Amino acid sequence: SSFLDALGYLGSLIKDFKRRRFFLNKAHQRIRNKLGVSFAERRSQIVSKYDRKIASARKPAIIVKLRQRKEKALKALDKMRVREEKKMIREFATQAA
Repeated sequence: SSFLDALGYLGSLIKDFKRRRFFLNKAHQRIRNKLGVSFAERRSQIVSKYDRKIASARKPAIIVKLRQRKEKALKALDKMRVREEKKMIREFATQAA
């Protein structure tokens, strides 16, 4: 009987399990939302910055170099996005482990 009425301790402990998991999930989830919004705004900023010059360039070398610089910036930010997302998945998996 000492064990049996000590067996109830499962309920609180499993509640702590599922609850703390909910805690970790929402923490990672807001991390993901924040970083995704970060990437989207970085894109919008860079594309607007380059399109302001693209709108009135009308010179082949200038417009082509502006497009090259914009594409390079987008490629760098894109590498950032992909490495971030893969490492975020790996991070959340490490958390769960």
